[PDB]
Amino acid sequence: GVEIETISPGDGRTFPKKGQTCVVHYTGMLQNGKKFDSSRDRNKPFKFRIGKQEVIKGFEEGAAQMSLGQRAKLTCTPDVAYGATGHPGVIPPNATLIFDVELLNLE
Repeated sequence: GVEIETISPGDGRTFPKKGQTCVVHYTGMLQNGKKFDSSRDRNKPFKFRIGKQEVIKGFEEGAAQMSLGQRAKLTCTPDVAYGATGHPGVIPPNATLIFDVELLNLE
């Protein structure tokens, strides 16, 4: 389950498609918890493509549901990111995930 809560500005029309490499300034957040990940810190804005299952399932569906210049607000369920396993030391099992996502892409 991906729930988009959009900070408006941008275009609203340029949607990501297959075979397109897109550029995202992400910033993670734990529900009732601190930060755990940020692309703003390294300033390397995480170039990745669509449809190769490189990212987790919750981040993948919210990427296509944005457009150029926009700023969404993800809410990833535990069963789509890590909630059974949990990433060791970084993500606990049965975790609900929040992401500050900006789509400033190409292609």
